[PDB]
Amino acid sequence: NDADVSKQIQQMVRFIRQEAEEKANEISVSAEEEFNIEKLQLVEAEKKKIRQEYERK
Amino acid sequence: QFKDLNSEKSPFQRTYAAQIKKCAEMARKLRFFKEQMLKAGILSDLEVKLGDLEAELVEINANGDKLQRAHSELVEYKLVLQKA
Amino acid sequence: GIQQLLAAEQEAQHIVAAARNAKMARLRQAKEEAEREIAEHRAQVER
Amino acid sequence: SELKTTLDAGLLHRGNLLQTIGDQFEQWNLLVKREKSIYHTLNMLSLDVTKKCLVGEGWSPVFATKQIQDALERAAFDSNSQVGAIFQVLHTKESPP
Amino acid sequence: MDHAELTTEQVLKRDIPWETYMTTKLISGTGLQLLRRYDNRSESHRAQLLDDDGPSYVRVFVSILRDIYKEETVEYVLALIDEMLTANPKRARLFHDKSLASEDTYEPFLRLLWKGNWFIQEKSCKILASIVSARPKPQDRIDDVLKLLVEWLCAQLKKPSHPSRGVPVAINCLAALLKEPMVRSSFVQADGVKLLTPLISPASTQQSIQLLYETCLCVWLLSYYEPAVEYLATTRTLPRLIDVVKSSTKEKVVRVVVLILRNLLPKGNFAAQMIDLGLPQVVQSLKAQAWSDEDLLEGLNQLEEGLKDNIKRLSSFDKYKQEVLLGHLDWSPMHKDPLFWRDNITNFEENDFQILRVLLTILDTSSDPRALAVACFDLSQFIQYHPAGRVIVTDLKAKERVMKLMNHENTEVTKSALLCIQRLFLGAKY
Repeated sequence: NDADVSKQIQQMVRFIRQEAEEKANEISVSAEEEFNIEKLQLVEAEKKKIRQEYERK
Repeated sequence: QFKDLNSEKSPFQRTYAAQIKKCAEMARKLRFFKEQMLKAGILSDLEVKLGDLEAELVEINANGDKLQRAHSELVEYKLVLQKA
Repeated sequence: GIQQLLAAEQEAQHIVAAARNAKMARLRQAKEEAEREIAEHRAQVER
Repeated sequence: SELKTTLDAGLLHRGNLLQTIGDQFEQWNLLVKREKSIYHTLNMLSLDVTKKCLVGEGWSPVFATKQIQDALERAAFDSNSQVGAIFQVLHTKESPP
Repeated sequence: MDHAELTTEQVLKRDIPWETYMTTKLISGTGLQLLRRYDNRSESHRAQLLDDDGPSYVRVFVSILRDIYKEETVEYVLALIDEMLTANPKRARLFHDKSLASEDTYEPFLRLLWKGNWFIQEKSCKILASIVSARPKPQDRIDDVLKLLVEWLCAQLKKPSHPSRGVPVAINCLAALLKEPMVRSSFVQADGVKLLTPLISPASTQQSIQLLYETCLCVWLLSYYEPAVEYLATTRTLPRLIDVVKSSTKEKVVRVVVLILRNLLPKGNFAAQMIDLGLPQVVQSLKAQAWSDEDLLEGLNQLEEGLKDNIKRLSSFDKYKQEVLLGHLDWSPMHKDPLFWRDNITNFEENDFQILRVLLTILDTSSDPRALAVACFDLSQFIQYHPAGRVIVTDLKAKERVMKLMNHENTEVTKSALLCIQRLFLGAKY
């Protein structure tokens, strides 16, 4: 123990912070951006349809 | 020295026995190359390079043997035609 | 000792699950947000 | 004659390269020995998912165990990871040879 | 992160007396009073009094930044304003006032690009926050401002400060701005991508591993924006990045690189060919060297499957299937190259050239000479591939196909049929 157990606990805490947070935030940000972009494309298609209807009117 | 706890649990793929299988393929390639070198007599990633070199040497030996056989065939034809 | 490592693994799993849930919620919210934005754009076009 | 000359030249070049190939394999003898030993040890070793570090237990001299820290620190510096391996001694009824 | 923490520590370490500078005819006494009452304003922000906390303090901070141009006083001014300028939620009322509109966001641009790296951390954070909302950052407010301000590249080149002091800050700012497609696809960001091409290749240092992760995040941001994708295609070190990912100790970095490659679903012929080289070696090793998240391994397997599908997309069996197998002869890989002809014949001849017999039967009863021409050309290539195979084709309807339209009015069909017959004859006798 002594420095060994302290080093092990520090390694566990470093894992918890770095490994867990990095992948989690990367996935969250990437998925949010992708969903925003895809739904913005869908909204753009809907707006194009609305513009066509307005042109017909 | 550590006991084979994971291997005792399962010899098949154990915990890192997939890496062991890759190393086994590398060792088989190394043994084949060592046997080929012993046939020749030389002083005796990197595994892939050694395997490629051994394959090239085998291909060169096969080509040399085929060319020697072709030379023998042509010598046979020349000798027969000269005798005729 | 090892209990800390087990708690670390559990926390990491919980964080991963939270990230997945946050991704799903972000997509769900983005759908309605873009729908409302398209509605507002249609309204200003009508104006 | 042409085919025999071509075969002889190819064989000579093959042997010239094969000398260096054999020297490389001679080094690769020790290299493959080390690789096979490492693979066998890893198969013997058990990975710990929670700690993310593979667990290795063996019978070691209690006195000589003080010197393993040097190799551990050397490996850690070579790996350069902030993660630090821990070696501990366990008392048990099992009698090590 | 560490870079932002170091910059904030350096900024807050130096204290600047605003009263002395104001008395020195550089600032106003009212400015000194506002700076002294900024502590009470922050306390009221903690006490939920938004009016004194952030409302006038936004204009007060803008005026303080404009007046204190010197980096020495700018350090303390930015340290005080960092609470509002850090993020939209941090000191929300003041942050909401700062980022409420395009004009309000453009107001911080004058404050931005001021002082050294310590204050430049907060400056880049505020620039990203304004740029995060596309409306808050108009092109004149802030893509043009960012492109014309080479202070970003200067903070990136501030090597003596730390290894990643401007680099981590710049990477984080770029990742934040990737939310706005305009900020991500701005030529200012694209210009730095080419400048950072050498940084993509080596990640030997442990700090460089974090730099490699930042580069991977930038790669993901580029994958978000199509113009950024075009710039990356122009940018080099893509095969170097592939090699680095192959030699990746950090499995997270390798997973990020694989994810970026998968996000590069667009063709990008150069990177596609490099991955095809990688797929035989790099993808195979990654499959062998599976590690870290099982989800990452599954994504790597999916990327490998996609790469295998894309491999030989032009030189696929689709042309051969449409030509020989379909029965309406067309462009086939077999006719293109004799090696491909032998490869196709290998599958064709199983039992007395069963597939080749079917093709010959289709070609024999062909009203259209053009399809007959293509079929006869394929038969000629197959016959020339194997001498015994040529005799087998002559035994089959390939001789019948050659006889059909052998010297017809069409020239292509006649030539192809004659070539098939000649190949059969050449294979009949050696």
